[PDB]
Amino acid sequence: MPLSQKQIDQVRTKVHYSEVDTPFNKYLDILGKVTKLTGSIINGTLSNDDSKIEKLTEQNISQLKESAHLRFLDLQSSIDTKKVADENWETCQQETLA
Amino acid sequence: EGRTYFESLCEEEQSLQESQTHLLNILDILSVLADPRSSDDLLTESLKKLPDLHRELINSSIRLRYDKYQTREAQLLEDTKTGRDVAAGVQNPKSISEYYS
Amino acid sequence: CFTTNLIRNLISSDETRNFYKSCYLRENPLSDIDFENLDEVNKKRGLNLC
Amino acid sequence: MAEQTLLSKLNALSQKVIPPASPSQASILTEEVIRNWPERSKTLCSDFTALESNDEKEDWLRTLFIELFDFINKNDENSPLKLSDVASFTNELVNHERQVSQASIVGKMFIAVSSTVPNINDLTTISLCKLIPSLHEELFKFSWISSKLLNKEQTTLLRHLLKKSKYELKKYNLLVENSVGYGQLVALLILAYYDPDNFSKVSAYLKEIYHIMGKYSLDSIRTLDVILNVSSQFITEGYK
Amino acid sequence: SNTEELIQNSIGFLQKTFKALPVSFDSIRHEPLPSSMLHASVLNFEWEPLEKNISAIHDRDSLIDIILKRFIIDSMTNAIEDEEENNLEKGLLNSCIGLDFVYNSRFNRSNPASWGNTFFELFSTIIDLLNSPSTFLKFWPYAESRIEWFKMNTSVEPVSLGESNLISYKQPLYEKLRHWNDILAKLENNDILNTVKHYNMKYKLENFLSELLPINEESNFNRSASISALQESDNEWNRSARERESNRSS
Repeated sequence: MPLSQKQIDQVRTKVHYSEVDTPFNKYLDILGKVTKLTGSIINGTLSNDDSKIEKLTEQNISQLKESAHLRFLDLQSSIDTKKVADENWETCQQETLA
Repeated sequence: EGRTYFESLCEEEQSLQESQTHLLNILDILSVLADPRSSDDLLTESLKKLPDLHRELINSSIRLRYDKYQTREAQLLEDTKTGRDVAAGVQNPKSISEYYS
Repeated sequence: CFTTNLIRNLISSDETRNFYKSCYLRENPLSDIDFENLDEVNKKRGLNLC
Repeated sequence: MAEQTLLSKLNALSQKVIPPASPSQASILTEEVIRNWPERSKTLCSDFTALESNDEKEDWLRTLFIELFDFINKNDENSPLKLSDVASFTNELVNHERQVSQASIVGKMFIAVSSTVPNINDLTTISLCKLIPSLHEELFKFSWISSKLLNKEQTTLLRHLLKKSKYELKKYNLLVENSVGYGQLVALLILAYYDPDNFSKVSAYLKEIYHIMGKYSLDSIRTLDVILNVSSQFITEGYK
Repeated sequence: SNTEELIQNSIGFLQKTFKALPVSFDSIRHEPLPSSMLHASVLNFEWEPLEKNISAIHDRDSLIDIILKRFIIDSMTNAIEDEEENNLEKGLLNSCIGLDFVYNSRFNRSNPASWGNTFFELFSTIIDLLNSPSTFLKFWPYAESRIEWFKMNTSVEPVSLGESNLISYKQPLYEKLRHWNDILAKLENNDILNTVKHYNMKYKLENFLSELLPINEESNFNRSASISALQESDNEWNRSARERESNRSS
């Protein structure tokens, strides 16, 4: 099989820009789930199937109501860590130069 | 122009909170449709609010994903900026060669 | 003495010479840096600089 | 529960909607009388140069890509091969939005809409995105349709570069990987056995060892091997 | 009740029970916290924010992970009630107390594997929030004595000696080893502004990952043998202009 110069540098740019964000992809799952379920009630197709999450329950929708409060507090607290950990790397870089 | 990392992340406290208030109102709606002791118009007027909020929710999930891709390109430029960008800034070059000798 | 002990071990033996094959063809198969063959006059001359 | 969910099926279709042609109309009015599609490519590219603010120019970029993706899931509208109609248009856009700015705003906005809209079939998207050659950089940096676009022989170079430059610890295990860093470790141990003062400055020789193998990234297993290997030649006099 | 005010009562509750605990910071780095020092209800999660409600129909041990992380970040900032020197050590003492509580109350979980991912998650919060290489070498004696807690991956009983249940492409060490290799490359790029405490931090952290992994792990013994190109015994600040024109002497 051939490997060309432009087909090698398409490998190396996939290597650089590969991140593993676990609290971010957990939050976009909840946004992806609710947009599926309410996208069917506008058409009308709601049935007792496993393709959607839940059908209609006062106990199971109340699970997603508290799973959306917990997954939001985790992404908000993981974005306050990246603010601090890049703030005091700048001052430590500057208090060595000064 | 360029965007600063401390404000590129400060916008995603606000862009995340403007998406959180859209998700909470929709789960408020589906709680009304689930309750057994409901009525004839409370199910009618609440479903009238539903395709309004469906359109803003999908419209805010592109901006949450677009602002994520901006920081990954921005903090791979910071990872090249570290080095000797700040080394050629000191105007005291005679004392820092007498100290090392 | 550290980097002369390697030139001896990598010219004479051919399992050590075959191990450094894989580490240069895996990181870039289209390789501008080339090592591919014997270099036999440089084998006898380079073993005299060891 | 099964009876009361039939009430919601009747209540959804009764009063709620007209199928939207008049409520939902972003930048295209109809398909046939407006059609003018080679010339309609320029009149949307006309005002898109003279846009200053980045919010209101990306409200337009967002609503330009949404109405296209709902339009492909319905079929047999006017022509079957409408996928090459849009893909010829967007290649003009990306070569123009790389001229006035230095970013990929039209490129990244294509990724965010192709990931989120919950009506699109995924097999239809990869057949479209393969044809455009100017967005292959943005597919390899970002969301995951470049895995199915990747060659099978080219996949064994992903499985080697992922666990070499992201998971492999950057340490040096042999005496040739650092001839400079291991050359100062041996000469510091030769020196420590020729001191008359060797019990008062024990902790002055450890703090010079930890600064040598932190500066040059030496191994912690091979280093304890070199300490036990040099200190066995001097075991007759210095063993305390 | 609101879910947010359930969290706010819990953080103020943990500040009460951890202040009265009579232990120092110089005694907590070497000797572990004894499991018989806290009350019997705290290790079983019967708390005063968690009795007055009945609305905890959801997960319990996925809710504890957010209380224990919000308690740590709110303990590393606030220092402005007393003098600052005693206020720095009260931040790190509330860290090491809350990190021994995850290990002791591991049978009272709903899952004996749901503590191996909580212990690596809170330990990576401490390393980011910690602000200096001088404070790193003050805290790191905690993370060298308690090194046999890291190897027992999702098992309540300890590994014997030399055995470690840690492989480099699985759920504890899959997103942490990618993250701790960025700090170790961040600290390698500035080759001009490195003090002697930056070189001691690079040694104590790289030595920690070598003991965690087995001696035969494919990402442990530098399998693809790459000779270094950065072996530089050179100072740019000792060098002026690199002259090459007066070739007179020997």
